[PDB]
Amino acid sequence: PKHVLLVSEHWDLFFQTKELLNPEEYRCTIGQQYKQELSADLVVCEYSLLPSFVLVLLDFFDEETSVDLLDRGFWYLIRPITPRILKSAISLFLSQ
Amino acid sequence: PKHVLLVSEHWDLFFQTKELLNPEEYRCTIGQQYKQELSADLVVCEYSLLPREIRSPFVLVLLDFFDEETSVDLLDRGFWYLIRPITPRILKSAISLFLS
Ligand code: NA
Ligand code: NA
Repeated sequence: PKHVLLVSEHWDLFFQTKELLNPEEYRCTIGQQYKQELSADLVVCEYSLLPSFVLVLLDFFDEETSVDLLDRGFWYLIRPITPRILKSAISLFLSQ
Repeated sequence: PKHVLLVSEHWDLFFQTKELLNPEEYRCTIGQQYKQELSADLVVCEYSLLPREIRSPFVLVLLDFFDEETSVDLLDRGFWYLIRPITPRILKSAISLFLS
């Protein structure tokens, strides 16, 4: 099982997403801070909490923010997001 | 070099993006309709020009608006997307992200 670390202040979205992922293919850890101490195949992380592969969650679009994330090698999703969207992005990313 | 196919009815964004790409690393083609015909490393396609029946088996789809079902549908078909607003800098960095 691929290891997925999900970092955010709030956890509803992430709990629901975890319930949606196949438990034989993905194992989730949830945090309120990006602990670079934890090994993970993919980190999903709120932008405000950003210090492996990382998918960044943004509240709003901003060109310079977006350009910098992509140059650093991070894909991003801009709100609004749903558990189904986040589950599908995690699957797509890990399978690719 | 990598091959990027660009499918759109409004070519200005794409024109400006090619100008920013290093021509020794990337060769571009731009069209108004989606051709499975061409082999490319990455396809950037406007959603309105994306055939409904296709999926993969890189494709980046460009959306005007957010719609949840549409976003879930694209990701399940194996396509990443970008919602507007979009700029040439954003497009260039995305292309490089995928192909690096
Ligand atoms: Na499921
Ligand atoms: Na699960």
